[PDB]
Amino acid sequence: MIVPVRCFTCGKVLADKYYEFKKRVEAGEDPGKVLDDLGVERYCCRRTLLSHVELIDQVMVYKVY
Amino acid sequence: ATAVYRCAKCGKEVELDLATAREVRCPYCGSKILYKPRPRVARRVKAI
Amino acid sequence: EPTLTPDELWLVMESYWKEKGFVRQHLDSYNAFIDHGLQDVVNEFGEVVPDIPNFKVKFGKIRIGQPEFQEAQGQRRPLYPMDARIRNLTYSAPLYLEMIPVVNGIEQEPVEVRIGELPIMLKSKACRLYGLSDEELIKLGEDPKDPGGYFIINGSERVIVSIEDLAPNKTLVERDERQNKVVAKVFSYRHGYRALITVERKKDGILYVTIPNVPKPVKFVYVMRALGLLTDKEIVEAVSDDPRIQQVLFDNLEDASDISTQEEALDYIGRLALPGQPKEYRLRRAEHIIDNNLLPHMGVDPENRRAKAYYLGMMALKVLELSLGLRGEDDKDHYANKRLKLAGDLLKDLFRVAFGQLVKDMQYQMTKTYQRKGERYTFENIQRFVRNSIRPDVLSERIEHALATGSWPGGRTGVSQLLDRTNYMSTLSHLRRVTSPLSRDQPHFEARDLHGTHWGRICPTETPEGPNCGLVKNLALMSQITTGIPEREVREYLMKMGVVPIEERRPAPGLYRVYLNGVLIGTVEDGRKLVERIRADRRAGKISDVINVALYEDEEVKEVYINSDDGRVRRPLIVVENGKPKLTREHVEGIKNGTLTWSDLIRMGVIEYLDAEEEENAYVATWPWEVTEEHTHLELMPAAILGIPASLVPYPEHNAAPRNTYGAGMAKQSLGLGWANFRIRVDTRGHLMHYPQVPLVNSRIMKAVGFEDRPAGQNFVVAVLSYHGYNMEDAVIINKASIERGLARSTFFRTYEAEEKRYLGGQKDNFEVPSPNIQGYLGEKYYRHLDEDGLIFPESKVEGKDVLVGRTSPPRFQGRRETSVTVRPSEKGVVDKVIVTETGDGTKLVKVTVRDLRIPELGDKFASRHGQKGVIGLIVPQEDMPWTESGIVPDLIVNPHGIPSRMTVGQLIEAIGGKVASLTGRRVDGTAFIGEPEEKLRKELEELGFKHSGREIMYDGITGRRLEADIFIGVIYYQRLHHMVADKMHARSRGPVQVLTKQPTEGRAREGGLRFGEMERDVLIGHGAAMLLIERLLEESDKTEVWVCESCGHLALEDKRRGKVYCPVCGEDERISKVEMSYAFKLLLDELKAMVIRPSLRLKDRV
DNA sequence: GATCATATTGTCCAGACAGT
DNA sequence: ACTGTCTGGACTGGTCGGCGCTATGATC
Ligand SMILES: [Zn+2]
Ligand SMILES: [Zn+2]
Ligand SMILES: [Zn+2]
Repeated sequence: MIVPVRCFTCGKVLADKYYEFKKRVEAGEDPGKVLDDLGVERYCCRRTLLSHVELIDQVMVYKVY
Repeated sequence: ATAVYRCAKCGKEVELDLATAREVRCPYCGSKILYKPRPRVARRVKAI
Repeated sequence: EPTLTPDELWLVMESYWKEKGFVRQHLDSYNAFIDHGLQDVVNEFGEVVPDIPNFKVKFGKIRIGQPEFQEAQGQRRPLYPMDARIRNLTYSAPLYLEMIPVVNGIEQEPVEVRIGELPIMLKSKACRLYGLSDEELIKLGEDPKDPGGYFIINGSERVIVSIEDLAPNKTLVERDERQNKVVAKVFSYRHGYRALITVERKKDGILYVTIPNVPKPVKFVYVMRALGLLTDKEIVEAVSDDPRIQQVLFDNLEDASDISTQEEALDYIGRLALPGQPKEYRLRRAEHIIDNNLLPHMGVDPENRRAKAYYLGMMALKVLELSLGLRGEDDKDHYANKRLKLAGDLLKDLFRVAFGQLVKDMQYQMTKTYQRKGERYTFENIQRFVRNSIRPDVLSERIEHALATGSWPGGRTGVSQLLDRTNYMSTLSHLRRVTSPLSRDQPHFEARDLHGTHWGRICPTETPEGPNCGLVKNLALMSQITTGIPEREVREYLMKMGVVPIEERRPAPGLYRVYLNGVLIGTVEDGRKLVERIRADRRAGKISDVINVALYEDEEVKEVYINSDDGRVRRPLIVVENGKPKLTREHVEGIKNGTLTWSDLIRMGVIEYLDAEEEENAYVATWPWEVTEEHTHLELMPAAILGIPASLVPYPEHNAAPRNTYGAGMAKQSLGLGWANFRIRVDTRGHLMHYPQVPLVNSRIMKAVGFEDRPAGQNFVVAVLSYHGYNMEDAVIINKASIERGLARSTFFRTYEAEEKRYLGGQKDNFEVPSPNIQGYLGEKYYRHLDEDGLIFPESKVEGKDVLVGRTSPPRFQGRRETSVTVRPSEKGVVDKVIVTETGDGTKLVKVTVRDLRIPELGDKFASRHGQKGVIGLIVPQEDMPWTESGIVPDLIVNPHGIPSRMTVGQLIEAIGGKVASLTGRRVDGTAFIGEPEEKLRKELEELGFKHSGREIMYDGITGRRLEADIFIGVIYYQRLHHMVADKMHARSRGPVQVLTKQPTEGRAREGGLRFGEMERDVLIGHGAAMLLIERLLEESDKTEVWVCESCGHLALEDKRRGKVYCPVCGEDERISKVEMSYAFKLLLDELKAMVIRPSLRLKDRV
């Protein structure tokens, strides 16, 4: 539901640059170039960033207490 | 043996005694479903 | 003009799925049942006549209110599905039926009295969630992506699986090879009652008629004479006028010439039904049997009896032609002869049964009230008298119970099942599920196998395994189910179009017969012209799209069929005229712009719904570039023939059919964020993936279905390589660092419920920590997590047999009993939430949801989307795992032996596509038959700087040397299943035993044992291990000692008070011996003695 | 209001049996 | 002595998990 902190393969941190990547993707730019300029070169980290979908915003609306 | 409870919908604190409760509900909004609040005693969770 | 592209057709299909949805059959069927089905049932029942002289009560209009619930105090409040689920309440709405008393033939003032509560389908027209936006559903605790279409009974979601039954009031003909006879059967329906009327012709040429509740098949001529026809000529042209048919009829009535009058045939029927009875009693019994059993769908009055003979004649021809080769045998599995009973029809039947029982209960109530109080109190206030003589719950407890246990009236069972909530895919699959009335153990070679009429209606791959294979299917993505329309309007339209009525013109060989819903209505001179005119009118929007017309033009017989009933599964097809499809680029542009909807496209006749009967006259083109002048239709989406879970498989055409079936079946067993409101849900078992991911190689339909919003798996960097033999035999090897980094991490939630039930005499349960002085005290440390109110604190670590809700029960026949709800002995975790509310009776109800972190380990089942499944064989550290020259360490390692044996090339294509998508950043389309070509994927992989085959140079993680072979490594979507080793490990040494057989209990929840079945005993005998078998079956299961009398072999009685052992049947206070045997053998001896059988145990010395 | 007797009587293979 | 017909019985094992049901119309 939230972006993982590190890549599952090598442990490279990706949560810092995920929201910038998502914002640039919504602007219409090619996600490959966005990943390239963000330092995400290995396709395992690219797998982690691309395949992740944000869902925590739809879980926060259901309060539990 | 009365205790404080949290409402499911409004979320405000609801106070009632379950031992001698003729009916358990939130008087503020009429909701009949309540949540038991988490205790403030510190709990320790192992990181992975 | 261009010949269109599959992208435009995909856009049209997406618009179709957006407009209608995926649970449209349930919602439409329930809406039809609500709008008129209740009214139809009420009008069918009509009125109730109690035992009151010159008085009756008739039924008026029946309406249904908003879903509301009345508490124990008496307050009526609006009810929501989340509240019903949490508080274990049935989501139902009151039914108000107005009653008009009739006194001396004068109608009185109508009385509106609630007759019960009817359960409400989720997201239906009568539901509170109808028309609500996503924000409104969120504010009510409901997932906006939830499709609805199910029922909530006692807080549990219930889904009505559709039933694939035979077409009602339709005669199907087949030949029995073993019996050497031609048999035709019709399942006539009347008010929920089904009668199987059979007409057969044996080797002797005679015709027999089988009627239910009749023990022997009687002659067709006898029933034909008893049905109203007297002379032989009447039976002669009641069937046909073909000379061969006439000669067969002459032979039949010559053989059956012994009976000439109606009374003799009725006497024969009554004698066969009830032998040894007076003649007039047999006569009236036979008359009632003929009226209420012989084709009830034609009516029950004797006036239509003659017409029933006509319906007999059309049966006889169907028997005769197949016996003479004029016509062929129709397929029983053909979907033109198969209907789909949806939730609406079953709800109508259940409501009819419940309303009939309520009517009889009300009749008894008014009879009793009139007999007790008298005429003065009855007629002084007729409004209050009728209202007080009604018990609504009597109806309600018949409806919801049938929706609770799944048992339907009439012997039908399994209609309603628990809705699958494993993930997003399972719920949709269950809501689009079709079962069959055939037995699961029966080998149905002609029924379980896939049929050619299942194209576009039944998913060809997504079927269960084992005995459920074939008999349980899923609706296709393009499958559409018809909604009922008034048949009288269709019949009037057909008559006004030029169809001569049957009663006006007799059937002729040169005339085209016209059938309406399986009933012959007349003949026309030009059947083809009539069919073309009907199709043109349907395309012009003059008539509804429900009507489907087909023409059967054989050299012998010619027929026209018009179908406008329920249960017909149809598919949308683009109409093609003169080699040009009706769908143009302008229609696609209007669909994309939003100005045109799917219903608009149906209105202009560009795309039409075709059932199995009409499609027999259609010539469909698979692709837009394959259309010719002879083609009559164009396929919208060839990939839409698959089901919802089957479309999850990327490139299913590159995989074997059993592999695709396994992948579709295991898509429902995966774990992920199925629902956004999972935390507030009170499901008894649930799973959550910590970091779910949408697959990089996904079909475009999954975006429209909603799987991308609710993923149920993760993308795994899988390298196909043999690693130390721990991936052998379908096993997989996982990376320790990947698991520690959160890959495939899951949480399992279990919900326990405790109710403060109230017993007779004012005794009730109490929610408090039990005192140590009372009996049944589990232990001091077991209540350490309880509060002063007897409820567990949230976020508290718990273990096996840990007390969650402290409950005390009143003693049976002493101190209060202990009935605390505890965690399962083999389960643990952390208490996630505690909910306190009340049930329908006002008693307190506490639901505790406990969550356990499930880190992947050995034995955890992981499956690919192509049927490749296996448990984790080893948790290999990252330093020991191999790595490629590009610096990629695989997250999973699979054996290379499993890939080619199961013919799974789609897995390799998906790996290539996943690597390409990761490297390029653009998602790779994996849709069936329109996906990205494999060669193109290899081309872009080459252009990206990698090998075309996907192989990479890898170095060993232990030795550090380069591997001599280039290892194929790519991104494959691997999903974790719910078959975790945590919930599957069972270990019992000793514990509870059954009260009957003194044997270990069943299952794992009650610390049961493991069954040593008959086969295990057989192989132990084959091994020659006598003492091992003795230790297993006897010394460890039910070992016991008994006293046996040597004089007669009876079981001696031992008295502890007297302290002596003696045989009561015999005496013999001395010759008694102790024998060691199984308690099951003692139970068998007791059963034999109860069955009046005396077993005499002749004892022998051990040496 | 709180109790209480009664609560209805699918196929296929193999062995035994009237019929000719 | 043959022949079709009526009647009777069985339909692989095991396991995980859930759902749900086992009263009522008179009587004082
Ligand atoms: Zn990485
Ligand atoms: Zn509240
Ligand atoms: Zn004895």
